[PDB]
Amino acid sequence: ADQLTEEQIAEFKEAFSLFDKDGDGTITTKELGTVMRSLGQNPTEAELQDMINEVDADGNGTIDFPEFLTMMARKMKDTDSEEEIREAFRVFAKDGNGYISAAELRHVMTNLGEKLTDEEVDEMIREAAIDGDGQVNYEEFVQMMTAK
Amino acid sequence: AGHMRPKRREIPLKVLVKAVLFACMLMRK
Repeated sequence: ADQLTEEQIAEFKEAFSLFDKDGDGTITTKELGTVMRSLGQNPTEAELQDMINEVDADGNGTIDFPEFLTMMARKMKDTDSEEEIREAFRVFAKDGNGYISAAELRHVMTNLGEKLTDEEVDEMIREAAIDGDGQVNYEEFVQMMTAK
Repeated sequence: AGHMRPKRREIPLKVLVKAVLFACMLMRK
């Protein structure tokens, strides 16, 4: 009802606090704009009040948890899942290439400027330890998206 | 052919990027 299986809720849960500064249990525009900007879009002031307008949950410039994703959930309905995953990589990959690093986890959140500790990431870093090196390119980055 | 069999000990992230592959659909041109 509120919390599902770890990886099932893993995205919208964590992406629940992404926007929610106030968190009346909804998502506001001032948040949705602070979000988008980190993906490489035109930083507009109305973009957030506009983005919640068409995907209006409450229409007071607030979007709920089942609506914000309705577009990625749409990619679940539509078979456009093949051409998006490579551009969805570009989201973080501003280098147009992408290299193997488990440290990437810390660059995505700091791309927004999130604050984490050395031990927080020592676990989030070890939560991705591969072969014994600890780096991960587009292989695990896309698989992160392709896997449910 | 070659078996490896993965093991489960720690939980995955699937958000610190998924919450970025999710918003990459709002205005994908």
